[PDB]
Amino acid sequence: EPKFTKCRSPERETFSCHWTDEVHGPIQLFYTRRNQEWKECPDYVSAGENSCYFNSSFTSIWIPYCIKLTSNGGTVDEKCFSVDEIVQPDPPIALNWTLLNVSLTGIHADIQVRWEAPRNADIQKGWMVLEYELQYKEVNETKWKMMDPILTTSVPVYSLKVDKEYEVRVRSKQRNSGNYGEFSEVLYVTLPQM
Amino acid sequence: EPKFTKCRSPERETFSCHWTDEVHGPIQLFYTRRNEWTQEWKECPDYVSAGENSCYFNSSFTSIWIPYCIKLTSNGGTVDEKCFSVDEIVQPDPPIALNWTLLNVSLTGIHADIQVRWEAPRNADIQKGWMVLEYELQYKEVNETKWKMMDPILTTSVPVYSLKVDKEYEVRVRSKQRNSGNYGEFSEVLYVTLP
Amino acid sequence: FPTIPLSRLFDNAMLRAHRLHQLAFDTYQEFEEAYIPKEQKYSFLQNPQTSLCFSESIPTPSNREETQQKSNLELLRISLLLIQSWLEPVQFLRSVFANSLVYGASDSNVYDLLKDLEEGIQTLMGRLEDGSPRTGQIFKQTYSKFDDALLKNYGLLYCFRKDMDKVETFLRIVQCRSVEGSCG
Repeated sequence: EPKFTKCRSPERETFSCHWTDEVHGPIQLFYTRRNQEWKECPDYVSAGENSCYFNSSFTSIWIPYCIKLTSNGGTVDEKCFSVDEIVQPDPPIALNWTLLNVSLTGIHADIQVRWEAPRNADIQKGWMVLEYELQYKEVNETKWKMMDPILTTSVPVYSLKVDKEYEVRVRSKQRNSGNYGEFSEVLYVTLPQM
Repeated sequence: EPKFTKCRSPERETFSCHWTDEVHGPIQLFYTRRNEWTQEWKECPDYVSAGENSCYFNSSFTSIWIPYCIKLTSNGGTVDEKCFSVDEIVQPDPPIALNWTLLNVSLTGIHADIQVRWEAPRNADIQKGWMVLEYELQYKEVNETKWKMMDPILTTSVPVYSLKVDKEYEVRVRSKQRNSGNYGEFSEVLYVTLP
Repeated sequence: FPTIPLSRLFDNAMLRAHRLHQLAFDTYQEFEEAYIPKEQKYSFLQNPQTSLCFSESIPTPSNREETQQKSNLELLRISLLLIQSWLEPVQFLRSVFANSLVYGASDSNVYDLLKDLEEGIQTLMGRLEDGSPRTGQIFKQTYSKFDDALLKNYGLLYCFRKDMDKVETFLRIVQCRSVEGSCG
């Protein structure tokens, strides 16, 4: 049913909006950088099936935008936002881990998990300053244990039972603005009986 | 023959040039700025204040973004000339009040995580925007040769991870003006003994 | 509709000011230790042919004491005119930036940051109505103009490094006064 879903800016430089209208007439996107006159969607195709891609030239981080989705004249959904409000950065690339050591008891171990920034933050720098939230749980536990949001691409995980299989996933966010992106590919950490 | 060592602005407000004693003739310092210019040479305003073999321009003789030229004279002859600008010569003081806190202990009993914290140098006006400092923490175990260096911190508190309990470490930190080539001297060393 | 708060407004402008200054600094310093000896670094500063910057037509504070006696609309205006003054002259650093190992230094990239930071300061002049009688000097819009080649390029690059340091300082002074809890 012809409503908005998500406008998302992956780096703080571009963005797009999505909706639902995959049979459920012509839907159109309309925008205005608030400062009445609507411009219309610049590129209804680069993001695919039900999208509108606002590129570099069309995206300014100093003004609020508004958008109304017009299904054959009628406005169905409409929404205003600003670009830091819709920053939702790509998950981290290439997680791994290292075995620090095991106890005398042999019951527990200490690992360290590294990851690597999304490619589109490298490119940026001094614009897009990321913070990572690592969470982990046992392969058959239920609630994820979360860790404090760290700015580094490495955090140790302590007290893991040497023969219990584990899942580690980390997600990212811009330093105080926007909200979290999706999670990384989930690492499966398995500790050897040493 | 006397020679210049270093000139240095600590807080981007005052500065001082220092030289070596190598004739005793009288060694004197003469300066000029482009705020006339290279024919309006004036002697060091304050030979005592920054200690011996020094000249010290205070808050009222300093301007940044203006080129200064400096000349040293032994019994009137020149041994060194030197030109620079004060915004180019910032080399801030070391951070003060280095302290720490336990953050986490692994159930293996082998690794701890501490949080180190510190206050900025007392004369660096970070509070009203005339400076912005960047810190560099360094730690190593007191029986290790290589110092682990940290990737420049913008905040006065850092956590350092996977410290060993049964060892003792020493930490040492230095300030920098954001976007400049300096780093001051390190701070007083902090020995962290775990417990 | 949403207002973007002054807090974020200032915060993004300092990302830009700081990247512009970090770019001018690193690019200048690698050019210097490859092509300028101290012999020449001094000869340059010494002699006005190679010392004055076209940006100097704009009155700017020189020390802390003068800087803090300026208003928020004056510091933002001096800041705007210094950025507007580099919009065309960064073209002449194309040849120096193309051979720079500094990621990010390119006439097209640096012009983009100067153009974005320019919109920001204008956005900040529209929010910050903080008393200032709008008059004469500084409210005359003299964006500064610009009239061997190794020293030509070192002069442009010496003045970019500095004017970016001025823009970065001047925006931080007004963020520190406008947005409490920014600096402490």
